[PDB]
This record gives sequence, C-alpha cells and structure tokens, in this order.
Amino acid sequence: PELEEEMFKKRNLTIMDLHPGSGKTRKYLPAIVREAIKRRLRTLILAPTRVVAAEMEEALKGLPIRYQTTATKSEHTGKEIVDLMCHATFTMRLLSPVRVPNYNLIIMDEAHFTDPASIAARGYISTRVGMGEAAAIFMTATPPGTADAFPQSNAPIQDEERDIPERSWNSGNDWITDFAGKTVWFVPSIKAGNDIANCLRKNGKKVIQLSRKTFDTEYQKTKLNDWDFVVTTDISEMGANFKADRVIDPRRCLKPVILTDGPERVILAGPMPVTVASAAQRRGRVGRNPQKENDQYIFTGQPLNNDEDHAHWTEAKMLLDNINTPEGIIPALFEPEREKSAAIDGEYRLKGESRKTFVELMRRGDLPVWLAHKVASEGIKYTDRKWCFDGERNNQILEENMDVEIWTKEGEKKKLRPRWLDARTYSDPLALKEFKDFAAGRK
Amino acid sequence: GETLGEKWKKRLNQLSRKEFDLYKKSGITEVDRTEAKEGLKRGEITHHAVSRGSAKLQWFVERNMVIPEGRVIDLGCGRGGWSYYCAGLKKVTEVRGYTKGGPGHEEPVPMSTYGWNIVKLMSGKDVFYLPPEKCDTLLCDIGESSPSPTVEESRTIRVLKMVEPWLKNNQFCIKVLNPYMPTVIEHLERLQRKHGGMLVRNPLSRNSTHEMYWISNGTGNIVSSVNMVSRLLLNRFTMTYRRPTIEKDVDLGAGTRHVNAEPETPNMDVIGERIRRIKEEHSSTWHYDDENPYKTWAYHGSYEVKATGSASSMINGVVKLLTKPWDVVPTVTQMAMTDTTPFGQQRVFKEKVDTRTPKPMPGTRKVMEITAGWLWRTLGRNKRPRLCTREEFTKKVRTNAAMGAVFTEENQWDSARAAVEDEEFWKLVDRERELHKQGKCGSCVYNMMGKREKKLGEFGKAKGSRAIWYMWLGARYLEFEALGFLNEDHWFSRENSYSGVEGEGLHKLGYILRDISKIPGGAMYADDTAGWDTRITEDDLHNEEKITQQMDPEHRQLANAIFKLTYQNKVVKVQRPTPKGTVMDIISRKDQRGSGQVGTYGLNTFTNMEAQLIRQMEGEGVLSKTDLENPHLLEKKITQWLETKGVERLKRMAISGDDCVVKPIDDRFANALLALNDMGKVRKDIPQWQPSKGWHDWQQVPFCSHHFHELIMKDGRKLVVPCRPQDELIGRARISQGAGWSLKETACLGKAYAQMWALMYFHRRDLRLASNAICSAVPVHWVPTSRTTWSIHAHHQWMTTEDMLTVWNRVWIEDNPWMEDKTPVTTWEDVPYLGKREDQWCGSLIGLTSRATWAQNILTAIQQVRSLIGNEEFLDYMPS
RNA sequence: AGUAGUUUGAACAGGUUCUGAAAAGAACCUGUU
Ligand SMILES: Nc1ncnc2c1ncn2[C@@H]1O[C@H](CSCC[C@H](N)C(=O)O)[C@@H](O)[C@H]1O
Ligand SMILES: Nc1ccn([C@@H]2O[C@H](COP(=O)(O)OP(=O)(O)O)[C@@H](O)[C@H]2O)c(=O)n1
Ligand SMILES: Nc1ccn([C@@H]2O[C@H](COP(=O)(O)OP(=O)(O)O)[C@@H](O)[C@H]2O)c(=O)n1
Ligand SMILES: [Mn+2]
Ligand SMILES: [Mn+2]
Ligand SMILES: [Mn+2]
Ligand SMILES: [Zn+2]
Ligand SMILES: [Zn+2]
Repeated sequence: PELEEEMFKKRNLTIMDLHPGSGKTRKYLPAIVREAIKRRLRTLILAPTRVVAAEMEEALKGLPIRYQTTATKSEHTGKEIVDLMCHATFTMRLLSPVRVPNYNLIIMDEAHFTDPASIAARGYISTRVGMGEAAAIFMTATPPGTADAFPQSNAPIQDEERDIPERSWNSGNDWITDFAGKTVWFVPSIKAGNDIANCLRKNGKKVIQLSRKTFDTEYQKTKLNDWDFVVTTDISEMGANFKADRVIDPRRCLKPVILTDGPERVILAGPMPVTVASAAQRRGRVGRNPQKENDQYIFTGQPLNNDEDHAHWTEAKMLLDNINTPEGIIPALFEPEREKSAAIDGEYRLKGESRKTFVELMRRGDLPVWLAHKVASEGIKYTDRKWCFDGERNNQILEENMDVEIWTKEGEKKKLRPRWLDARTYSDPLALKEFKDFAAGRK
Repeated sequence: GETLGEKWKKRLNQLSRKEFDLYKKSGITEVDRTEAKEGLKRGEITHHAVSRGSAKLQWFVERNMVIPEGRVIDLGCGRGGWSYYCAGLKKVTEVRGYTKGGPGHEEPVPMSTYGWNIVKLMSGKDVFYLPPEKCDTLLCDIGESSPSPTVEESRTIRVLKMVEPWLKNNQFCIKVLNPYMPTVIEHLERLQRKHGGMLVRNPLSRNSTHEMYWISNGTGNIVSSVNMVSRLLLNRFTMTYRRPTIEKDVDLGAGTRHVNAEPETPNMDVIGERIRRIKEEHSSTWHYDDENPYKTWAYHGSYEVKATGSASSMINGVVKLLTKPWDVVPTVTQMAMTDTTPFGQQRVFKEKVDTRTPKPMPGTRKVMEITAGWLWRTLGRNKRPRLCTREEFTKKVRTNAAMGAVFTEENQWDSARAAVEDEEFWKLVDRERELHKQGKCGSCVYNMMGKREKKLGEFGKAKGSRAIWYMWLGARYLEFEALGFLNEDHWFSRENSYSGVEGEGLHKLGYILRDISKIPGGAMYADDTAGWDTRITEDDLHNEEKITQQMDPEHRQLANAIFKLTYQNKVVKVQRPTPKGTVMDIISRKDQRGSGQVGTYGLNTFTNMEAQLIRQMEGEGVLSKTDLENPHLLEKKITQWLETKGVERLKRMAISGDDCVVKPIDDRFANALLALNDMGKVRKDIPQWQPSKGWHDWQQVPFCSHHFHELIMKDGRKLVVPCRPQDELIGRARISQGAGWSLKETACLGKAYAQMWALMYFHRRDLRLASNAICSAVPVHWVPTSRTTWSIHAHHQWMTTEDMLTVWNRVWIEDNPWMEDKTPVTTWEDVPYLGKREDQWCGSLIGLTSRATWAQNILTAIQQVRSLIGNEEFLDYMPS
C-alpha cells in the first residue's frame, strides 16, 4: 500500500477509484492516517453511515482517533489530531454557530453518497481545498458518472434476475430457503424487513434485522458467524463487510421528489429502481473473498441513472448556501456535481435571522431541509406554529382516511393543514407523530 | 481556451428580442417597483427607493457580506440608491457619492428618506481622475455592458485598477462587470490576495449580465464562483420559463439623523501637562502613529505595551448536566463572555465611543439650563453639599479595588487597602489637591478597559458591550471628596428625588411600578438611550456642574477643579492592536460621560430626569418646534410650568441611569421626539422619528432588564416579583470566567445560582426544579471561598431547603414594606407560581416533551452528577 | 421511505462564611444602572 506524497499537500484533491473489496477501508485508510499522524496534520475522517464508521474503527485499532460518532465508544484523551464523524454531523456543525477546526487533511469515505448533507460537505471540502488551506482524499468505488452496475470484484459473482418477493410468502420460493450459505437481503423499509424476517424465522432460519433503530445491538451480533440471514435497509449497502455468500437486492426504493406543478411540494415518489451506484454498492457486499467463487447476486430489475428531479440536489444547495463560519466562506459545489440542474440553479442564502431559524427548525423541530427552508424564508420564527394551519384546504393531512386534528399548546383544537406539503412529515406513523408534536408546540 | 462565460456571451448575443426578453428575467429575484415608481413620478420624497440598487445593496447588507460604517464613498452613485440606502444604517455617519452625470447618464435625485441630511451626491465628477480619499466603506457600481467581451474586459480592468488605491483595511462592495475573462480573473485573484473579500453573485441581477460583486466580508475560490455563475447562466437558457420571484421593495423611511463626525480640538492648556508627563514617562517607545483610527477624538501618541483582557468562557458542568433540554436552545447555548481584548475594545470604540453628537438648538439649550437649575434646587431643598473625608474613603474603598496607576510614583502599592493605609499615598493626593486648588491638573488620566460580562454571541465569543473608564485611586479619592456627597447623602433616592430608585433593590422595584400605575394618565413608556454615556454633550455637562452653586467656597473650588479639569477635559489611555504588537494610545475628548466616575449613577439619573421632564413638557404643549429653534426663548413659561407641576410630573417617573418608566397625563408623549432627539438622547432599537410604544399593563413594562408579575398566594396575599426570559437566566448560569470545561471546581457557583433562582425567580417552574436538582447534586458540606475554591465544614450543612425557606421569608415577608401581614410561610408548597400561560409566555419549556422527560427522570441526572463529583455527602432537596 | 445527531470602574441590592457577648469588622459570590 504505497502512498503518493502529492495527496498530502494543499490544493490537491485525490479521487481514489478502486473497485469494491480492494482495501480502501482496511489497507489504504490506516496507512494514510498513520502518515498524517507522522506529519502532524489535523485530520478529519467522514463516514456516510454508522456501519462504515464501525468498519473504520475496527480497521483503525491502535491509532489515536477521537471518535465523534454515537456508534463507537469514547476514551479520547486530548492529544488526538484525528477526528472521525459522519457526513451529516459535519455539515450540521458547519451550519451551527460553533467553530469547527481548520483541518489540514480531510478523508471522506464513499464520496458518491447522495444525502444532501454529504453533497454539502463535499462542496465545502472542495472549496477549502481550492483555497490552499487543506488537502482531501475522496474514497469511492462508484464515482459520479457511473453506468456499470457490475463492477470488478475480488471473486466472480453470479448475477441472476429472479423475482424477489416483497412481503411474506405462504409457499413456493424454494430458491430462497434452499440456500446453504449466508444471505444479505436488502429491503426498502423497516416494516417490509419485519414481515420478511418473520416469514424467514417461520421456516427455521434465524435472521438478524439491521436498521437505524436496531443498529446498536444488531451490528455486533452480525459480526458473529451464527446467523443465516441479514435483512437490512440501505444503512449497510456501503462499506459493510458481512462475509456473506448471497445478496438479494430488489433494486426498489422511495425517493423524495420536488414537484412545482403550481404550488411547490415534496412527494415520496412511488417504488422506483435504485440508481446504478446503489445497485453496484449493494452487489459489492458479496464476492469480496478471493477464496470463494460461488457468490450470487439476485436482483429484480434494472437501475436508472435518472437522478435529476430528486430533492437531494435542491436540499444540498440549501445546506451549502447557508454554511456559517467565522471567516465567512462562500462555498461552491463539488465540480462533478455542478452538472446537476437543480443544484446549480439554487440561490438559497438566507439573511442572518432567517438562517438561524432555518438551522433551529432542522435541528430542534426535525423538519426536512426543504420544509425548513420554506418556513424560514418567510420570516417565520421557530416558536410560531401558525403556518401548520394556514394552508389551503387541499393540504389537509389524512390519517385512517380522517382529518388529523391536534390540540395546540395554547388549548385550541385545530386541523393539521400546513402551508407547505412535505410527504416526509406524514409518510410513516412515526413521522406523522413527530410532526403532530411539532405542530402542537411540544417540540 | 474558450471559457464558459464566453460561450454564454456568444449564445446571448444571438437571441431574438422575444426570447431575449423571456430569458433576461427567467427565474431571477425581483422587487416590485410599481408603487415606488408611481410615487416618484408624483414627487414623493419619502419611503421610496430611487432605483433598484437599494434592494441589491440590501441583499449584501442583510447577509453581512458588506457592513457599511463610518464614512461611505459611493463611486458612480448614479441616482443614489446605494447612498440613500446607506444613509439609514446606524453605523454610517456620512455618505459621499460621485457620479459623472451629463447627457446619457443618470443624475442624482433629491430625496428626504431617513438620514438624508448626511448624504452629499456630487454630479459632474469622473472618478477615474478623482484623487483617493480615506473612507470606511467604499461602494463602486461602475461598468456598462457591451456586446464585445473584450471591451467589457478592458472596462472591468480599468475599474479594478481605479478602485484599488482607495482600499485600505475597510469595507467595500465593487461591481465586476465581466468576471469570466482570464485576465480579469488573474487581476481579481491578485486583488483578493492583497485585500481579501470574495466574488458573489446577486440573485437580483438579470440573466442578461454576468456581473458579480467583490465584497469584503467573505472568503472562497474566485474561479469556482465564476464557473458556478457561468453554469447557472448557461442552464437558464434551456430550462422552462419561470416567473421571477417577486419580493417587496425596501422602505427607506423619512427624517433626519442626529449624527456628526467633526474632529476634536484639544485644549492643551488644561491637558497639556498630563500629556507631557505621559510622554516623559514612556519616552523610550513613544511614537506618533499615522494609522490611528480616531476620527472624533484627539490623538496625541502611542507606546508599546503588553495586551490585557481576555475573550474566553468556562463551561459550568453541574448546571449544564442538569439543564439538558436547553442544550438545543440557541439563546442558552450561544451565551459567552464579552471580548475585552484590545481588538474588542477597539471595535467598541469604533462603533460607540468614537462618535459625535451635534449641538442642540438655542431653545433646547435654554430649556435644559432652566430645567437643570430648577432640578438642582429641588434636589437640595433639605440637603446641603458637603465634603467627604479620607476617613469615609478608607472606610468605603474595596480592598481589591484597582490601583489604576499611570505614573511610576503611584505604582508602589499592591492593594487599595495597603495604599489607603500608607502615608505616602495621601501625600501624593495632597500634592494633586494643591494643584487642583490653583485650577491645574497633572496626574488625572483615565485607564480604559472593557466590561467583562455575559452576552449573546457566536463561535464562543460575544461582542464587547461598553467601555469602562477609571482614574488612579488618588484621583478617584479626589472626585469622591468633591462629589461623593451625592451618593453618601442619597440625593437620588425615591424620598429625595421623587423619581430616582437609588438604593431600592431589584425585587422591590415592581411595587414602585405598581404605584406608578395608579396615577391617572396615558400609557406607561420605557425607552432606553442607545449608548447613553456617549450621547452626553457639553451642555448637560455644564448643567450637571451647576450643582456647585450650592457649595461653600473651598468645596466649590475642589468641585470646579474636578468638573472642569477631569470631567470636561478627559485624557484617556486605550489599547490598540497593531501588526507590530499592541500599543497604548493617548487620546483626548471634552464631551462625554466617563462611565466609572464617582458620579456616574447620580449624574446619569439627573440628566435623564431632566430629559424626561423636558419630553413631558413637549408632550403637554409647553414646548413646540418654534420654541426649540428660538435663540431668545422665554423663561417665564418654562419656569411657570416647573413651579406649578414639576414635582407631580417627577412622581410619574422611575429613573435609574438611562432606564426610565414614565406615565404621562396623555399619549402625546409618545410622539414628542423633537426635544428628545435634539438633546442627543436617541432611543435604541427604533427609527429616530417613530413614535414610542406604550404599555397599558404595568406588568409588561421592562425596567432594569426585568418585568414584574403580581402573584397571589394561597392565603390571599399579593406579591410583586421580578421576571425575565428564562433563556437569559439559564444561559448566564451555565458559563463563567475562565476557559474549558469545569465540574468539581464550579459546583458551589452552581449552588449559588440555584439559591439566587430560589430567592428571586421561585415563581418559574423550570427554574425552581433546576435549582432543587443542582442543590441535590452538590455536596452539602462544601462552602465556597472564591469562584473556584471551597472549604469543607463537615459539622454543618451549608444551605438546606429550610435555610432557603427562611431566607425567602426574610426577604419577601419580614423585610418587605409592601406586605402589611407578616405571617411566615412554613412550606415551599405555599410559595406561589406564575400562571402556566404566563410562565409559557416568559420562556418556560413546560408543555414540551423534552422538558417532561427531563422532569420525570431528574433523579437519574442528579445521581450521574453525584457519581461524577465523587463519593461525598449529599442531601436531597427535591420535594416529596 | 431512508440516514445522521447540541459540538478586573462607580453606585446599589441580596445572599453566604468567619470573627464578635451583640453592635461591628473581615472575605467571597451573584445581580442591576
Ligand atoms: N467614469 C465614471 N465616473 C463616474 N460615474 C460614472 C462613470 N461611468 C459611469 N458612471 C455612473 O455610474 C452609474 C452606474 S449605475 C449606479 C446605480 C446606483 N447603485 C443606484 O442604486 O442608483 C451610472 O449612472 C453612470 O452615470
Ligand atoms: N474482518 C475482515 C473484514 C474484511 N476482510 C476483507 O478484506 C477485503 C477488503 O476490505 P475493505 O473493507 O477494505 O473493502 P473496500 O472498502 O475497499 O471496498 C475485503 O475482501 C474483505 O472481505 C477480511 O478479510 N476480514
Ligand atoms: N455595567 C454598567 C452598565 C451601565 N452603566 C452606565 O449606565 C449607562 C446606560 O446603561 P445601559 O445598560 O443602558 O447601556 P448603554 O445605553 O450606554 O448602551 C451607561 O452608558 C453607563 O454610563 C455603567 O456605568 N456600568
Ligand atoms: Mn470500504
Ligand atoms: Mn441605554
Ligand atoms: Mn438602560
Ligand atoms: Zn488632577
Ligand atoms: Zn415574566
């Protein structure tokens, strides 16, 4: 694992485009961190999700790293120059009024990740690199512009387009249970995963469920060898070392989409094919052992690279245009991300008080970026909740085919009718409960 | 290579008129100008912007990208939108615009918008030959588009070479007409490397231009921003047409502004000796600095010193671990200590102290003279001025009071106690007093520091709030001897002054307000002057001096010496950061209040009493606009009004420094701003000519940072209690002087905050719960000896709930004159609460899910803090 | 649907501790102008 010196000097941004299983997380990252410790560089490491952070912590044994992620433990002393956190944590700290260190070196794993905060962080990092104040390494196997859904692997992979079931199945589907090895099944939601894993445990196969709600207990259990199925959401589609044998990827998901169509709103557009990068990353979780040649990938459709109307480009621009630092940096998008029409076209910078309300709405109210920006750009204060009831009669929230009606904190009974509609505020029952709490003044 | 901007220009040059007219406004932001244009046609000269440039400049100003301040130079001012917008900003004291005019170019248009009196637009000037001047803000909006990119490049380079000499460590906003040509980019990168700033695209600009703006308050990569703008403009060609985002136009107000920047003229027959002594002291490093920033002060020299002050805060661990729901409240977590380093002191000086206020008109001066004479005669009806002695000063001075030594012969005492005990100190005092008796001063110099307090800020720092001035301990004794009778005889107490509240106490102020609410009249007004001590003219300094007419000849000599040599001729030492280090500047000023003098509170109260009396005069029709402009105004009418009803008008007011509560006989007082603004007492947080807001409930009137609620107890007794937003209290309790985190060595400070909450803010549910939790999480045998140290009294529990209840009964029942009944309260359950709606309105988090979780599981947090401290003796304060 | 987390002025008021037989003195803390 030889490292070019040029990646440690300022104004240099290094893209590392190795195929999955090449060793970016376990070979190159420890060497880069060791060389950065030797040269005394303030270093930041950015993991997309918590499973990637766990893999980093496993692969960084014996180095002084000040972990700032909930997934990992904490025994930092005070002499660490290396921090580890997530993309969203870094971006929300950049939007916050607390100063962040001037890192001399930034390593970002899975720099293709399309969370709005990840794109905003990429823009900020590339802007800092362009000013000659830092150097960056972006580690990703499926970079922007990827059309290969079947990248190179350590071992050959058998790709078969069967018909993966969505819910539990009374009978049939013998190909599923007849398998002898370990299988990683990707599901689009925790509820579908619950149903599938119940059906799988009904057949005498013990199953581990991975989600953001069950990660803390279940990931370490997955790090054993007992299990036979891992039913998981896309929290583990990047950087997860499962030592599995088969991957089952229906290649379907829900995406937030902004519709102008008169009054602008956000909808969770129905089950669509995942992008090529997501499919390639999901396939890359298997075939990582050069000693096992029988690894299988079972999919149920073709991916789409049509990633243009999705809300995360607009939300990334909204987050990037409101980054607040002592030096007053105005950042720009990462260059391969400037070819997106919705990202490049946004002028979303807010005036000071509106920016503070925007950050408060995202962090305290747990509103989506689009809705928080829409509310803040009207000059509405955080504690003012009248906009949740001032909407047109078409923006009525229904539950059980009945109007959602709430008791405000000032002792009034009102119909939930927000001025701006975000489908992520009333999609799941938990999201609806949280939004009802917010609209009632309890949040 | 062909840049993206050149491709965009080629594409733009080949649009038909229809598609060009659709493209130029596709998706841009745009202000509505129809009403403003109709008004401007009809000759209306108020509230209207003269062009679209006011909104464009406002976009940068509200994003803090440019902060106009001081003197503003507007090159290519055109009609004057930028200059007229900058006139209304509070930090701007003078606007000068230069436009070429003539045929084919816009000429300046006269307007009477807010601050118009400080605007001078000169036509017929070609800025390419105008010599550079010193300015605090420079706004350049020069450049005209041509279809040829090379012509635009040449014009842009010419503008960039013209504006460069004008820039020296100041604010700027400069239009770069054509920023995509490579030579313009290299020039801009060199200019940014030298001066700073950043290129920013304004969303109000049309799509038919590639113009960007070089701003001072920003950083970033110029090439990337230019590329982003080029891609934006190219993408705008093909996407579907969008109606531009209409936003409402800027309202520019109306009325003049009471600002002035005339330089200071030193006396040098009063202050020459002090400056000569100072120069002789630090002769080794004495120099004269031409980069000094002082505009309205006289500058005499500088010498190198080692910087003092700090800008750091320490986190209080016990309070922070027990107030978790407030970790997400910005008003709580953004509290910090004010910046008192030379940088922060210099910023405070530049904003507040380094300003000037215009002279009042002759009628205003005459009214002030009459009112001050009558008020001084009223205040001394039963009291005579008297000399204070060295015995009282020795009895009163704090042991750790700052010596404030300026000259070497004064720097041989470590504490004030040692100095007042010594016999050489009083010999220094005697020689300076002998100089004073001859009308000369030789050693009365003001040290200047910053106030170190808790304030809302960001990035761990808060803006400096004020400047504190103080002389050497001997000079402080001399001014105590001359003028200390005002404080020691209680001249501004409620009994003697009818409107002062000196010696009252915060918790007892609400009763006073309630007593004011029973006087018939209009609403209740409470206005604060913006930077009160910097608005003190020489006129009201003389009016304060007028007290010397009630003294005996020797006391009069001493008081005249203090008033004329030290209060009206002030020599100050102030720190300044320079690239070579830190220097101390010797500056001079004649008119202001030196907050830190012995007569600060009393003379502030006196001047505010007379200002509010004059405002009541104006509100009652005794003073009109013509009376205030009259060099020969009649004294009989003012004297008649005073002798007839001045005491009754004084009884309608509660005065503490510049805080005032006034309940006039009607509401014309709300609009009586002529005399008030002419005396220089410009109100804060409000346009200079907007009528003031009056409260009809005395329980909402803010006074001394608080308002007051009337609680009713179970036994039917009433109780007026102080209250403020809860975030302020919680945030102030969570930080302290120092740096870093602190848990064990600030637990007793947290307990003291809990005791203060239990005593003054017992009516707030969150505050009582948090105080009980903090007390339960602090070892019961520790007693503080400083802010960080403690002693262990193993035989005694410091303050139990019973001790706190006893203190509460003493303060609110036994020692309360306003409660006729005196039955003590036996349990904390009889101590009342605010109503739940009142509690919620004043910032409580009751009714929130995080607050409910915190209250339910509070014992877990108390035990966590207990284990963090260690194995100590703990007592439970939480009610059963 | 999914994912990530808050990182040494002047005037005054009140309280506390120690000394004192009480007065009174000594020290500290918080707050207001
Ligand atoms: N060489 C030059 N010297 C001085 N003024 C010039 C100039 N070249 C152009 N100008 C003036 O600069 C102006 C540019 S437009 C200024 C708009 C202004 N901000 C507002 O809000 O009204 C034009 O009116 C033109 O008259
Ligand atoms: N405990 C582990 C974890 C991973 N590995 C293997 O090490 C290879 C590279 O691991 P990696 O996490 O760095 O993969 P990439 O991040 O480069 O995609 C993979 O083939 C893993 O299967 C292992 O041998 N033992
Ligand atoms: N800590 C303080 C606060 C106020 N003051 C005096 O009280 C005046 C007004 O007080 P303030 O709190 O309203 O502040 P400003 O109005 O001056 O900005 C000040 O100008 C000072 O003269 C003081 O001497 N020490
Ligand atoms: Mn990896
Ligand atoms: Mn004030
Ligand atoms: Mn005030
Ligand atoms: Zn003197
Ligand atoms: Zn209140």
